[PDB]
Amino acid sequence: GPMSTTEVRERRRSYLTPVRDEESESQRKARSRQARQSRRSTQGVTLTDLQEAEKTIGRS
Repeated sequence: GPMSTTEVRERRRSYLTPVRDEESESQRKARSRQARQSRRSTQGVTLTDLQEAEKTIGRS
């Protein structure tokens, strides 16, 4: 008869049926990675450090 794998196969492929998100997610990351790396590279900028310091937070 038919195979049961066809059920987990189609459901497993849907996880990324629309790759459109994989393209925008990879593009937005490459822009922020190279952008933040260029800013901190030239210097601290006294601006990007404020955002990173708030995200890192300091607890005990």
